[PDB]
Amino acid sequence: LCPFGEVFNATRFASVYAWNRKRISNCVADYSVLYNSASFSTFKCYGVSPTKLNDLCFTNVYADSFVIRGDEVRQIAPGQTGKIADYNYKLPDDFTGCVIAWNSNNLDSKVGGNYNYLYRLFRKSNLKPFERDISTEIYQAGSTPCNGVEGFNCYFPLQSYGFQPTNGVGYQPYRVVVLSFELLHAPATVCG
Amino acid sequence: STIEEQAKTFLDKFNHEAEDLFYQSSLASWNYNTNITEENVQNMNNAGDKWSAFLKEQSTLAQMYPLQEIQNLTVKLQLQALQQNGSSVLSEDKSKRLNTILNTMSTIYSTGKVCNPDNPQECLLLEPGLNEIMANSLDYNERLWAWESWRSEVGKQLRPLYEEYVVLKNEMARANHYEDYGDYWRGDYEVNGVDGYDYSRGQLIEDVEHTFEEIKPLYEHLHAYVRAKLMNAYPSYISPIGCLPAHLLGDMWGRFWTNLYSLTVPFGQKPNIDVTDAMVDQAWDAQRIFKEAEKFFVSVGLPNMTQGFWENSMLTDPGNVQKAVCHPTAWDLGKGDFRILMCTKVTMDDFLTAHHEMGHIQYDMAYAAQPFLLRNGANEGFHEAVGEIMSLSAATPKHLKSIGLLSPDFQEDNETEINFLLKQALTIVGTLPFTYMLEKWRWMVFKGEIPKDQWMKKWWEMKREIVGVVEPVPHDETYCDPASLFHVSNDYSFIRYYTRTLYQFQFQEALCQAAKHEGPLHKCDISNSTEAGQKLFNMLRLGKSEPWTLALENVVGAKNMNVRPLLNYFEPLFTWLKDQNKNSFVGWSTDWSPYA
Ligand SMILES: *[C@@H]1O[C@H](CO)[C@@H](O[C@@H]2O[C@H](CO)[C@@H](O)[C@H](O)[C@H]2NC(C)=O)[C@H](O)[C@H]1NC(C)=O
Ligand SMILES: *[C@@H]1O[C@H](CO)[C@@H](O[C@@H]2O[C@H](CO)[C@@H](O)[C@H](O)[C@H]2NC(C)=O)[C@H](O)[C@H]1NC(C)=O
Ligand SMILES: *[C@@H]1O[C@H](CO)[C@@H](O)[C@H](O)[C@H]1NC(C)=O
Ligand SMILES: *[C@@H]1O[C@H](CO)[C@@H](O)[C@H](O)[C@H]1NC(C)=O
Ligand SMILES: *[C@@H]1O[C@H](CO)[C@@H](O)[C@H](O)[C@H]1NC(C)=O
Ligand SMILES: *[C@@H]1O[C@H](CO)[C@@H](O)[C@H](O)[C@H]1NC(C)=O
Ligand SMILES: *[C@@H]1O[C@H](CO)[C@@H](O)[C@H](O)[C@H]1NC(C)=O
Repeated sequence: LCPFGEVFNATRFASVYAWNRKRISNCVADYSVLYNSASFSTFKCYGVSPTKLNDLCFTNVYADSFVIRGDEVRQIAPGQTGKIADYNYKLPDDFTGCVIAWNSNNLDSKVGGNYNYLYRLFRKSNLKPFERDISTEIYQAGSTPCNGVEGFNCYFPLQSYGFQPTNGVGYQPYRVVVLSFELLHAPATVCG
Repeated sequence: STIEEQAKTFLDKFNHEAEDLFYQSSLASWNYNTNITEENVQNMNNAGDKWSAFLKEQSTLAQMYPLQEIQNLTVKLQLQALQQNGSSVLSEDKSKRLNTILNTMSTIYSTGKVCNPDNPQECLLLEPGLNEIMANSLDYNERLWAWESWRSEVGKQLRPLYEEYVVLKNEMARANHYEDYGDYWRGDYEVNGVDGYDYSRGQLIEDVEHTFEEIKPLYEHLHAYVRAKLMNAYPSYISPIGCLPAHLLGDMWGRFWTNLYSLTVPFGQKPNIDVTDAMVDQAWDAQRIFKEAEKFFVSVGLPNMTQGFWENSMLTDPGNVQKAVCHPTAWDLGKGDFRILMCTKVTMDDFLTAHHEMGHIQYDMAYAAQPFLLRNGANEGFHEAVGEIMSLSAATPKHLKSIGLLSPDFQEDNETEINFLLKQALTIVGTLPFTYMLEKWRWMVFKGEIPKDQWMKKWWEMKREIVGVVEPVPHDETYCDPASLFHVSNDYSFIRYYTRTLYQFQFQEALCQAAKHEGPLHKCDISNSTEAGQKLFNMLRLGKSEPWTLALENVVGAKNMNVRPLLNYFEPLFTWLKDQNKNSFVGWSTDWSPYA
């Protein structure tokens, strides 16, 4: 076995501008216990069947984990564009993995606003898929140069999420993880 | 390297920044209206000041963007609303006259006084003291004193104050490149940039006046009939050849004539449509009152309420220490948070208000996909008239018999409908001349072609002409009784109530044709028709992103403010009133007859 509990049931979750990509390898994984949890809300699988992943499997079981607002969970899909999926976490086309999302109202929120999760709002060029871009460099909206001093065209990109406990279901912080499966030249696959 | 792409970057920054600050101000204001403490007034003012100061910084930054090269219309409307300077054009010595005067208006209006001069027994506030003396008593002498208990004890200290208000707010228009402050309120109806859909600011004066020539023949017979059934209680105190006294029209100002229904009932022998006794037999509570309103909306096609609304809003009067006011208002806190703030009761009015206040919520989530600057109604009249078209449908006998409140065997003859329609006529038709006359007086005093000594002689002479009210006592120019009303003292545009009626019946005929109802508009219903729900929801979801004249063409097909589908609602009442007024003196001239 491998500790899926330290990535699914973790107390602290990374933001989407700094999404952690931990490598899971050389382990047996029970994905059938994930099905009958009756707690997820946006369990969608791309490129694989729920039954086909059990008997036949792949190695290279990298997992991605980040925090997404509820109305913009739908951006995390291959071939789907938007704001988060274009500037923060771009999924490649023919993505052979599943997205696992669930509500985090009672723990990823606090009264007065949980301003601990950030996201990139302005970027000079669109992100090529499966890329993390941690940077503090500010945007250039027009033509005048910015020397770090905020102005009318500088527009510091890292804006903070606000997660109040009384927010609507579309604005609820949906705690989401992404599993990526691919079978490249790396040998020694491990199944479930 | 274009200004168009630079504005979209700034509006994307402003939309996320403002909705974080607007939710904090709305949450602080929500707690003030539920749990009143000494610190909660300061807590609401702390968040509201930094939100208002935030708009001061964003308005200055958006000023440097030129408006002559933005071909996109979605961001053009956002930049036009964000660049409204407002109070920033005035100097520091002049900006301090805004918050001092406006807070003085609210405190003066909050003083309830019905203590008799030279007889100081006791007196209560406005709600328990002032409303009972205009809606229940039938004595001419004390109601005339009660008329002078507020227009000579509260409005007398506004004459040097309100005139100071109308000489500096009028100066703001030249600094904001408007004509006058009355023209500033017409900027909500102003539409520019669309070919063939443009609405001039001066077109609103013409269109309101053009629609008033068909309101008048309905109002001629309504005023003629009500002057004959009011002189029965006052035989020798009013002459049935002239107009009506001001202190006999239901309220202190005569805005709503709902309290004249008991005095001027057409046929009181048969029982009225009243199910207040019916709900206490079936043990109705606050939860079941709003639950049937929710299932009414999902039957139309509108989405139902979220789970963060039933356990989050308040319904009854809570606790004993919470002395918060619970006037029925709709709350749009943003970020998916929607609340209703009212004290529920098992009555006719609170059940209809439950349908009425829910409609603003159903309008509020419709434009949730729109940006924050466009997260509003198409104008000031849309957000009020949308919340009232479901009030007309919920009061119908067909909808009342569908749930089971009304008796299963309730016949619908002539007199069972004239009693219902005249109750609707006193609250809808009766408020139209009062709304048009007061806003016409406010537009010219903001224009400035009314001198200081000619305020009252022109205000009273149009009430006698347009509304048709004889002054119960002569008043000189030192009185300031038109400013005593709630909306005029607190800087509220009152034209949104005149266009509320002309919008709430344009939508009613459009939705009834979508539901394919076979019959007149009074018996029509909206529920159990997803075709009518899809017609309404397409215009609700637009918000302010589209011009309001395009919102009419999405429902009624007429780009202008149509007045024809309102007389069709009152055709059963008007034809009976034309036969009832065969011998009565219908149509008043100028009348100084009773109080010369
Ligand atoms: C995360 O924690 C929850 C809560 O303990 C786990 O859910 C439990 O799963 C086991 C295994 O089927 C059940 O026997 C328990 O009854 C479940 N508890 C509840 C409260 O439902 C969940 O399995 C954990 N997930 C991970 C990946 O560790
Ligand atoms: C709107 O639709 C509802 C749903 O059918 C109607 O409720 C039905 O009413 C009849 C008699 O009034 C009952 O026999 C049914 O059992 C009810 N159905 C349900 C599901 O409760 C309602 O009457 C309709 N209203 C109108 C005005 O047509
Ligand atoms: C409600 O108000 C009372 C006093 O007005 C205060 O003691 C109490 O803590 C308040 N409760 C809440 C939930 O704000
Ligand atoms: C304006 O820009 C918005 C950006 O999303 C776009 O959706 C809209 O179609 C544009 N309108 C016009 C008239 O180009
Ligand atoms: C707002 O005030 C500034 C300060 O003078 C001015 O430059 C700007 O033109 C004003 N905006 C409008 C729309 O009048
Ligand atoms: C709203 O309607 C949908 C559609 O049937 C339903 O799934 C949901 O539970 C309803 N929500 C409430 C609060 O009634
Ligand atoms: C309505 O009044 C007319 C005029 O007398 C009468 O003929 C008709 O029967 C009445 N309708 C009902 C339903 O009583």
